[PDB]
Amino acid sequence: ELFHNLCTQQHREDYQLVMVCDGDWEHCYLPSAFSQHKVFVTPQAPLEAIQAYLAGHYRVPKQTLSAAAVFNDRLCVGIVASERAGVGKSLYVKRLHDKMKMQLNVKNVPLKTIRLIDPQVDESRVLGALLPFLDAQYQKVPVLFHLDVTSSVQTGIWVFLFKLLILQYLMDINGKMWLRNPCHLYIVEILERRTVPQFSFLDIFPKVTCRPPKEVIDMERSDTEPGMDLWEFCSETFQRPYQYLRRFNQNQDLDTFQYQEGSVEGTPEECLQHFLFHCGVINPSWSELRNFARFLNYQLRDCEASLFCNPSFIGDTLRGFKKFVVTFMIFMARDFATPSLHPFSLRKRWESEPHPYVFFNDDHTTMTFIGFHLQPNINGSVDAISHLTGKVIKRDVMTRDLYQGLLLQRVPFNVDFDKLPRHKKLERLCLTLGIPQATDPDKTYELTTDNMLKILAIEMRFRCGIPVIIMGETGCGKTRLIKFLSDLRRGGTNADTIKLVKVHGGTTADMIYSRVREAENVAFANKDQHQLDTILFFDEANTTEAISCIKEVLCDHMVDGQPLAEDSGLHIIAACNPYRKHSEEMICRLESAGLGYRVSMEETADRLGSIPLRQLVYRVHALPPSLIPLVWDFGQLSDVAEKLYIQQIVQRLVESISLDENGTRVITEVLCASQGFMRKTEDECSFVSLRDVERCVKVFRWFHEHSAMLLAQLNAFLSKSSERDPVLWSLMLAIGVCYHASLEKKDSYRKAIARFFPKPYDDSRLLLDEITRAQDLFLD
Ligand SMILES: Nc1ncnc2c1ncn2[C@@H]1O[C@H](COP(=O)(O)OP(=O)(O)OP(=O)(O)O)[C@@H](O)[C@H]1O
Ligand SMILES: [Mg+2]
Repeated sequence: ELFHNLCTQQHREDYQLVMVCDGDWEHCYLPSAFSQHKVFVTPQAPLEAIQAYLAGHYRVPKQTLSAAAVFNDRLCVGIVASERAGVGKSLYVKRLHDKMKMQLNVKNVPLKTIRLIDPQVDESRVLGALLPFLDAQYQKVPVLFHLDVTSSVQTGIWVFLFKLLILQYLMDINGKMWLRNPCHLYIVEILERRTVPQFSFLDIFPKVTCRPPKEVIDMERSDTEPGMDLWEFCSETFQRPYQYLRRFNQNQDLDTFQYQEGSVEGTPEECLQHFLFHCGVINPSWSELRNFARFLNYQLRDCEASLFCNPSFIGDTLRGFKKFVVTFMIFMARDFATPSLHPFSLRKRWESEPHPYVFFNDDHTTMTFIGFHLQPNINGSVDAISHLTGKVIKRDVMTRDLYQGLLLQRVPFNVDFDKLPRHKKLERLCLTLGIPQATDPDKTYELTTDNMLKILAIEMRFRCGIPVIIMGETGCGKTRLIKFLSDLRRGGTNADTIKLVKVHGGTTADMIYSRVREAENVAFANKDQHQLDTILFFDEANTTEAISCIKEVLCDHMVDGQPLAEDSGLHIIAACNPYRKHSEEMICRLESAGLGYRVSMEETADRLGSIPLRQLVYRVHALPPSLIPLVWDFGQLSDVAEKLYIQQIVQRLVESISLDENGTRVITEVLCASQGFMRKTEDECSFVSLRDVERCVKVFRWFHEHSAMLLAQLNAFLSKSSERDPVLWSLMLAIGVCYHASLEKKDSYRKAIARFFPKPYDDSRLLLDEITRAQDLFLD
């Protein structure tokens, strides 16, 4: 309407106007109105021409003091891209900032970092973050803007980059406006979202492609295809493992070798070759390789500080100790470095692999051996065997001379932590962790070898600096283990050494940032007062898209672009729920419930790509690909452990209400049978946890409390239509509420459960009868 009206009025009679539409949607209003005007010579340019055009426009003149000076050829815009995660995009921007601080002679060169976490790009948040810089001091001073477009972003990215980088502008509801100044550099950190034409939109831009180690060796210098950073290669993390490995592979004697601080040897290429050979991953990222290096460095450092490697002090009975240490630790790293996950490419199990751990205790005089035993063979060599089955885990980890020597040193080989007493377990565990006192915080937490190994894994990751991301079902033991460890390290002190955040779909980035900053203050306080490390724990973190913020906290070690303060003692753990899909029968039952769903699986926008989330047992969003190599399974809750927790709950009830042992037995057996049946019945129940047993016990307790009145009213009601144990009766009604009602195959459940009930109540019919009578009484 307005176009036609203006054309009727005194206007530009040579106006140049263009409209552009998506052919699939072209049937709509504005393309329809001008269909006659449809232009059939669609303008196009080859990618190289657009590249040269934008590169010319981005090029900052030499006279202009610009952050661009560091970038390729004074381009005030750059894209840093990777086909996968953790290959040096943020590192590249860091080094760019540093080089800018070196070159530009400026007292301060601001870095602004912006995280785009929302699936649909929020340009108003970007504008809000940039507006502080509208001040004039910045208009003639270099500033670097780093915009990280996390994996969480799915839509709005190309439009946003077009407007900001090309149109040089952003604008909001109120009317305040951002102008992209050429004196400032813009770098976009993005993962190449390859799925679409012969060229990706990002290619139009000055791009840096950061490459992984294997691509760095194979393909290779340039600033648009960086290799191994020299500060990292010259860092202790790479150099100690590199020097040790360099000697190891050549079969040199390490009996004398000791890494001298600040030393640097070899070349980036040889270091990468050795790391990739031993790493265990075929095409690792740089993060996986640093985690490998960081682990091997920490443990080799502790070995160097130990007495078994001190100036001899033991003669030569320990010849080959460092050779053994390097071999074993390269094997041990397999658990910490290697991924455990391989639309639903995200799954594996904990019991699938051994966890042979060796630790150097903070006393620098003892070692801890867990998860494996040493067995001598006829060939004079010593092998690593599974402590459970005795099967060989790794052959020739050491020679028999070193085994006998280490025995003479009282090193605790072949220890069976499952047969040890409680306090001996606590002593070994605390010594390994570096705790002086075996202050047992929970006698019901069973310190089995597996749980101790889990604790020690979390500990090593805390020590070296590998992020801790654990995957497990609800009630598999994560929160109790973390609590146990926090309490053990606390040692009775009155301190808040652990903060637990229960993450939900509504957990926003600002909530995570605030929680982390609060935990950081709390940790500074705790370390000052009590000298205790602090844990922050995110449970159900994948449940939110703000999980990308959690990635920043775990991997990037930052908070909304601001860095985390080391010297805090704050450790972060994240627990992610698993990625499972409901069975097809179960999805049928769900789609058939009532009038069915309001939206079909096709029309949904709530999905994990191909999968609607309602078809997932857990509403979980996709993991940032950087966290994928780090997630390790906590393990499934064993039948023995389930029964033990049920027994603990029923006994807690016994003390609360003074039941007998017969009722305890029956309640335990019926709760176990109920959980078993619901687990087997994958067509009606996909989710089973101990929270359901707590709920059923709560209901049982409620029925037991009221049982006097309910049984009186029941006898009266039934007399109107002219004996019972309160415990078995309340159990039956609790079972009714928790399991029997939601079910469709109620009869099979009652048949299974009845067998555990004492006579004469061991009948499915009596069970249904009592449930019916109680329902009637409640209607009456
Ligand atoms: N030469 C190297 N190149 C890249 N990363 C390296 C190198 N040497 C060590 N690293 C480690 O790899 C990690 C790379 O993290 P970085 O912030 O670059 O990841 P990223 O490129 O942001 O990936 P994503 O955005 O997917 O997390 C750093 O923590 C760094 O310590
Ligand atoms: Mg990054």
